[PDB]
Amino acid sequence: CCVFRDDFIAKVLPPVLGLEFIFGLLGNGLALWIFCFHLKSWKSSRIFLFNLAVADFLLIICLPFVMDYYVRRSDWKFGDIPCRLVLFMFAMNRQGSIIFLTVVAVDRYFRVVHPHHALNKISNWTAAIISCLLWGITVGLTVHLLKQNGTANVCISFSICFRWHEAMFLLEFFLPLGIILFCSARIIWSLRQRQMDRHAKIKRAITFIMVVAIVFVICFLPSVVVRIHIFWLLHTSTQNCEVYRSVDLAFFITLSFTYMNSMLDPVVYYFSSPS
Amino acid sequence: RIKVSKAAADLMAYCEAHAKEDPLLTPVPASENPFRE
Amino acid sequence: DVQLVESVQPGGSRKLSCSASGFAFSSFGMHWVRQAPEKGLEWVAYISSGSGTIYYADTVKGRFTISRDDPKNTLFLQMTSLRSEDTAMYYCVRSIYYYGSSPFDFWGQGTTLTVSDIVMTQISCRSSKSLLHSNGNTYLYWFLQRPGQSPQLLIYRMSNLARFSGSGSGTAFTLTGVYYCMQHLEYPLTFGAGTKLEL
Amino acid sequence: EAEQLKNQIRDARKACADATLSQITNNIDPVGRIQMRTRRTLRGHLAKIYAMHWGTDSRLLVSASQDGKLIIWDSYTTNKVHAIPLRSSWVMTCAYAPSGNYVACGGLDNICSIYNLKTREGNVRVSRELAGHTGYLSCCRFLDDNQIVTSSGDTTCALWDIETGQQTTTFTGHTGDVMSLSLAPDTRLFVSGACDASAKLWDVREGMCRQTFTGHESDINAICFFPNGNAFATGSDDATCRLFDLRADQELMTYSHDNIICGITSVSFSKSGRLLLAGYDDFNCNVWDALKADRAGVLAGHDNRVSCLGVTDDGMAVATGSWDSFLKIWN
Amino acid sequence: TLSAEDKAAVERSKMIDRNLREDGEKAAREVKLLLLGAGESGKSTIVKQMTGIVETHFTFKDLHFKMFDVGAQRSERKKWIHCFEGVTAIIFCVALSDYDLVNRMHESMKLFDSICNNKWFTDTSIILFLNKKDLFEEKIKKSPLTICYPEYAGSNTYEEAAAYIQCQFEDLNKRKDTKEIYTHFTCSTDTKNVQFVFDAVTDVIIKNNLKDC
Repeated sequence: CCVFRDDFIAKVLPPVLGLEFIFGLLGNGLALWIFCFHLKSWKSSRIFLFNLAVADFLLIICLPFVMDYYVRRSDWKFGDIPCRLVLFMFAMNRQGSIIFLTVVAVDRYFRVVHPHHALNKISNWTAAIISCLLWGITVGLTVHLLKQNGTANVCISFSICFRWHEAMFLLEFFLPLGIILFCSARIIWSLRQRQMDRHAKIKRAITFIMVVAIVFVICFLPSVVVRIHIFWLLHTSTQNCEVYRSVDLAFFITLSFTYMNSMLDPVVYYFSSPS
Repeated sequence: RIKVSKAAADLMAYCEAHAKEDPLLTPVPASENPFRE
Repeated sequence: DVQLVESVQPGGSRKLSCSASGFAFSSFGMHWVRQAPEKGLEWVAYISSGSGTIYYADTVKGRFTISRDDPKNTLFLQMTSLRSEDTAMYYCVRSIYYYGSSPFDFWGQGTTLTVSDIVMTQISCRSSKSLLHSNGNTYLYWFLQRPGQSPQLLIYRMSNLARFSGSGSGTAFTLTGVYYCMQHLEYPLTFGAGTKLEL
Repeated sequence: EAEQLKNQIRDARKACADATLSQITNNIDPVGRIQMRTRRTLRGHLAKIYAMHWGTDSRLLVSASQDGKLIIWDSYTTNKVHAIPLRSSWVMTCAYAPSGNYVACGGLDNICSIYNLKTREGNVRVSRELAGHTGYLSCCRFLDDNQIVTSSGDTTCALWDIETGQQTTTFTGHTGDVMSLSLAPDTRLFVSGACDASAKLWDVREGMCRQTFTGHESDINAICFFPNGNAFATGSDDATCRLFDLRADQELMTYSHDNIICGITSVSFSKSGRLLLAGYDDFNCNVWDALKADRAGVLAGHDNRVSCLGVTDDGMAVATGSWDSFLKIWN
Repeated sequence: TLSAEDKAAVERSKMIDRNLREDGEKAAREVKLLLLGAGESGKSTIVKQMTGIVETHFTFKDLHFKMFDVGAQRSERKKWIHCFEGVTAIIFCVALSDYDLVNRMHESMKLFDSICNNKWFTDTSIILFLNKKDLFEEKIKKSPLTICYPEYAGSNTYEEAAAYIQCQFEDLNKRKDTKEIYTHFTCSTDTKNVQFVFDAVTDVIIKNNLKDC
């Protein structure tokens, strides 16, 4: 209930957001083109990675209103079901990206560490089943989180002025990072303890598994940092808005990271993963 | 040793003798096609 | 050699067990036929191979339960809440279904016990609905029950022999002991009246 | 000796030949373009398919695959009548008895197992086991419910009595391994194609090589009889298919195109004999005019090499099997 | 729209389909090994560790193996090799005694070149044993290896000779980018060969798994 209303950087933030959106609209589209125009086969890992981009694109699908937003901005800004659905689309894509970035690393871990385990050579059918179940899990969460008339101002009036609530976000942020880190560490250590590190394919695999963790942490740390910062400051201590104003600015800053990661998704996975 | 020309003549004669009982040549209507579906 | 061995105050319950040996019991569909003491035979129950589809005669629907013990090669026919109109002799009948197969080819020795819906009137026997499917198959089975033991299948589809002969057409079938003719289009089977040949 | 004779044979062959069948059939109109469709698509195998044989009733067929499984299909509804588990996973031939009660398959075990379909217990059982060939079995064909003929890799062909299991007659003379053989419609004679680029004709009763045919330059993989019974066609592995006349003891003509390099794996005729279906390693089967040597069409649609090919007895449908573990009924 | 018999037949066909689908999935979880040799090279010892085609079973470390011996087939190889382009690895044996025996080494490496450079076996690793190690030591202590290798016979010692034959034998490989040659000298049978086979198969499985992803 202390909307900053300052545009010292808030004016240049939509430029950065739009630049990231435009960059991410391409690249992933070319990757999807390559997948449908070529490749074929449709292996389990290919099916799992195809779920990612299904998220990537969905994001851009928001363009209509976004284009109307190019028109919109302070101007237009109906503040309606469009404003309600755009945030839902953002949350859905973020949840799907995290879940699938975790599942890809887990898949590689079971590819390497336990080569003969039954979790490999999984039938497409089962892979598709797990994919739709994961999509359902993500959308449930989206709704749970979700749990606007006055244009973008009231749409953005949610800012700050949450007991037991930040705990859910903290739990949702930590576990995937730990899973990815442990999986990568075990993969690297086991592959080193095989006298096979002299090859190039396994080196490419190690580089890919490191890059996945790197992009995940660099993208998703700032949101958790901001959340723990606000939780700590509210736990310590009715509205010293100057303290909260910096918190809102930091939140606006980290929205960028998420989107831009959603955007960098192309060069690291679809390039480094295939040996 | 039989004459090749005759023998070929008999061959065509046999081939064009039946000439309709295999739907491979003439596309049979789907009404009586077992694999219609 | 192939064979089947099977072995009440009104309102009670009883369990009927059919024992099979000498053949692949897991690959056969098991039926259950009740032979009336003086009123012919009637279809009762049938359990598809693999314990899949199950069908009951509408007279004994619900109150009767059937099951198979595949590892033990037994067929269980549990009867609950029996009535006066239940005293009869029961038959254990096997069947296998595939292209060119011979359903109802063997029958059990029979065990006695004491306490839609087409007409199949009755050598030639008629019918109410023409049993000629669009696939060119005409489903009709000819059964002979010589006096002394279980019936056996004689002719199926009135063309295939299990000196006997059979023929006919839709709603008009003929064959050229007590003779029974059977229908198999719809799930509820219906037995023939039964024509007695003597002298 | 040898030579002077050979000469005499060749000289007689050229003296008895004045022109081939093309000249004669200049004025014969072409059959035109042929359109066919995969009216069905059987599936269920999990490895390469090496053989298939149509049933007598032109509704059932049996396929053999490396996954030690024998499957019998009802082509009309794509059902599965039986699924026989093979003793040896290596099989490269199959056969359907004319009576429809027995099936036969071979393989690398040099044993031609014979199975019974009609059993009291309702399960397929090994009726009899046949042994005596020192090489891998290649092809087998049913003469009746008691006689069987097999060709193996030890350059020998034998006729067996399945009631006893002993070599009733043995055919010898081929200097190379025998790939395939076809029996005449009257069940009197048969021709086998070996690796010596030659074909030999034999009599079922007396059992000695009635004639010999040459002309191919590489291994002959497929061979089949004309419906008339006085001619046969062979397909080598060097993109060359030739037609031979049994009575004339001379090659009539050849079917070749400059755009095909792969070999031929299966060859069969039509009911009237006007069409000559031919398998290939180009993943597609090409159909040739028997009197025009013109490709009237191709039955493309397979993702791997086409191994086996067959036509129904009534001349109504064509079935092909490929290494992609798929059977397609063409019409 | 279907009579009772057709429905029952459809149900039976569905059963049969499920039974295959289970049997095939179970059979897919095992390793198939092809065995080859120049004749009396020592394959008897390898099969001792634990008609036509000969097939053997043995389970190690909760893994079901499968070994085929085709040495009894006298027919042309090209007619039936192609039916083996699904094996996980190819085991090749050779004895270190044919250098002064007539010469058979030359035939051994000829067969090795033919098998390794064949078009069908382009993505299949080859495991290559060296039978009769102690024999070979006695033979080189008796006579040098100049007979088989006149060019650079080398110093008559275990270290030089053992390495020398290796390099030549794996020199015949040409698809060095794709195929790999795993080599090992036959020990006193102290339950070590199976361990090496298991390690090689695990490495091949790892590479195959990473290939598709």
